[PDB]
Amino acid sequence: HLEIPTAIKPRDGRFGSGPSKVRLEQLQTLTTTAAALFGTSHRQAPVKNLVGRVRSGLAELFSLPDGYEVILGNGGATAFWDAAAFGLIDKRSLHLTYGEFSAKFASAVSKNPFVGEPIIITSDPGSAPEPQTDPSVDVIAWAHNETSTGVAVAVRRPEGSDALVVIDATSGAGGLPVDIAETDAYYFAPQKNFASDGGLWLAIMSPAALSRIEAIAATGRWVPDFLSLPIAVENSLKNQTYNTPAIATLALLAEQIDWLVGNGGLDWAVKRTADSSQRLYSWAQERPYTTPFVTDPGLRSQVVGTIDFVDDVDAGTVAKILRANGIVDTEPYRKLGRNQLRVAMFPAVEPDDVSALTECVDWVVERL
Amino acid sequence: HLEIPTAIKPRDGRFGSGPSKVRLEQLQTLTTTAAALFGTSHRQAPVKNLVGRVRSGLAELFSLPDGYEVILGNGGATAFWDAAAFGLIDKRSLHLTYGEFSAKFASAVSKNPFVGEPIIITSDPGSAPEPQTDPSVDVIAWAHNETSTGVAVAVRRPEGSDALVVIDATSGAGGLPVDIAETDAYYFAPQKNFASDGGLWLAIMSPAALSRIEAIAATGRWVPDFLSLPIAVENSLKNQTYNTPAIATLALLAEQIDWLVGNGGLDWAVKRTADSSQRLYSWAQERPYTTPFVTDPGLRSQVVGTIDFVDDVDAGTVAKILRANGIVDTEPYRKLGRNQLRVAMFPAVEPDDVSALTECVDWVVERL
Ligand SMILES: Cc1ncc(COP(=O)(O)O)c(C=O)c1O
Ligand SMILES: Cc1ncc(COP(=O)(O)O)c(C=O)c1O
Repeated sequence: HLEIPTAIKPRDGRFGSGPSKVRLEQLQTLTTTAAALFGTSHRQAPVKNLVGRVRSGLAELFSLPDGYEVILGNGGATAFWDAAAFGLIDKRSLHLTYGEFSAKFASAVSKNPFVGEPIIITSDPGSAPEPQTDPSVDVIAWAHNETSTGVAVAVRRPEGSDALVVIDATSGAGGLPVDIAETDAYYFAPQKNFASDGGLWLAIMSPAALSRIEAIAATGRWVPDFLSLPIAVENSLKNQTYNTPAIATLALLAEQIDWLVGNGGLDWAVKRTADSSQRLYSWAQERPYTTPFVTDPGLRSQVVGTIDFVDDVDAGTVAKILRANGIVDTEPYRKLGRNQLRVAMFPAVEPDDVSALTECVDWVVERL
Repeated sequence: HLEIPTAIKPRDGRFGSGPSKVRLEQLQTLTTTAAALFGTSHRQAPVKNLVGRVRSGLAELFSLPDGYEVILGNGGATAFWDAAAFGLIDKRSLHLTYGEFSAKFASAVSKNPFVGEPIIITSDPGSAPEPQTDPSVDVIAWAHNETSTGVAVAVRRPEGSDALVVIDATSGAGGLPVDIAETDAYYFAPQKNFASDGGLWLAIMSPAALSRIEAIAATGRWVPDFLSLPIAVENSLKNQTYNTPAIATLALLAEQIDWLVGNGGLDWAVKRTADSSQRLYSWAQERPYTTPFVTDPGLRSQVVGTIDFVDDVDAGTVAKILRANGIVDTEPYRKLGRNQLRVAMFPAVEPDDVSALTECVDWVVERL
């Protein structure tokens, strides 16, 4: 057992990529300012107003253009994938795949017997293909941030895609820049940049997406009610979800949105994650035992940093020692199979704590 | 405005039937003994051990027979209906319907194109048909407690059913008696007797149900991954869910389970809800402007009490005045259309508060 000196440790040891650091004062709202909301009806004003705070707050944070709406429903982003397969894809989609999450949505669409066989454009993990389109598709899909690899991809409507742009922003939303007008469905869950819990999905949708949802419904295509985007939309527009949402999840999410907006909005959040990730990547470049997994700097995520270790330094051992010292969730994505650490740098994470983390890793490695 | 005197008011004004009263000392564990779990990985030991506590606690509380397992996944009970339609029903089901929730499961199954047309046995709201079977079905389904009507139904395996017994216990589980051996899937969500949040479903499953899930999967039947019972089972057995669960929901749930077990278990909870409900129904009988909606006393739920009001006393006005005085969520189920109050009496609700509620109703009614 190596005991890392307290003086060099981060103030908060949570570097997980979802769930992720929930701020002390943010968690504290659950027993204070939100306490009276708990255990009260999602069909009555107090909880509906909370949903309204979330919707209005996200609309401000993301500078929603006219006609865009915040849609929400239980289940988390994984549920949204199945909902989108039923409800947003008409005939066929094109997917970019370059890691666990981008691949899994494509796979979900491939198996779903209500839509066509998707075009899948792949790259190796640590890279990404360019956003692109095809004449045969009506949805083009990729991930803003591939949480498994630490790759961030530009969110721009490809030339000649006059198709809905459907973006998995689960780990990107709230920490990376975005022009929402380039998107038609920009979806996420609360447990990354929003510093809340899983079990709810949120989707910012364009008028084109909303009209598409309505059109697909009018074909008679079956969808299980729980995965129904039509039903989610009708409820969301009246500050509700189809079935009962978690009040804690909404409360923590509202507090984080308010904090982000109060600190200067998405531009502040992006500067923050830039500060943090600059510290991580500069350190990884400086040390001879580390290197960023992502070789193209233009793809290096500000919010999830994947740092490979050379052969003779065992990152698994480093992660274990960190964990035993209260510095947690630096293990790489469980399926990736590399000698690597993965470090989250969502806005709740203090840039100084990322600096501290790197000093802790140096201290450990010197003593292996 | 009528200002109800403080001296006659309940200590806690939450009488909603889901979400429902969350005890303060329970909520306070989020900021103390559970605080370090927030924002940490559901694929690492601390949160897995929390899931383990929920599963083992439920196994104790419900006296699970050998081979029964606690299965869980995101989405709430409404998600479970769709998962069950895909994953538990082989060819055909029989449903009893007698209110919103029992009817909604039947409707979900009717529309699902992967199974046959269900047999539906109906009664008027306020009543229920008898648990029963049919030679052409392989699942028999009803609700332990129909939250929309205040009707509780026996949970017994019908004679000749030698079919899976699939019971919607969303508002019954934890507050009504049950012999789990009479069931094959006894499912619920945390926001009623368990005094936690929505967005998670739990299902106690028999060996027969688990083998059925496996057999259906082995046919190659497609299911969206989010609604996959095979996947939920695989994860549940290793203290996980398919996708990211809410730590607050699990933490509040675990605390409530521990509280129930520590007080004497299900037997204690049932004595408590009997005490509360006796106060409500006896009051309703005593007053000339009230009567229990459910005329058969054997169907009168111990946990959700529906009290009709005579024409000349406007229960809507009563509910509004109660609400304005902090006594909330006594409105009847939004779709039922009756001059009625609906009062929840789950174990977190103190019996003396139900008595206080009745005194508050009398005080208001005398001044209308
Ligand atoms: C990019 C991405 N997409 C989808 C998911 C699935 O999220 P959830 O667990 O909320 O379903 C995740 C994992 O959290 C993710 O990082
Ligand atoms: C008996 C019953 N079944 C199903 C549901 C659906 O529950 P959820 O909102 O968790 O999907 C409810 C409503 O909460 C209910 O009372």
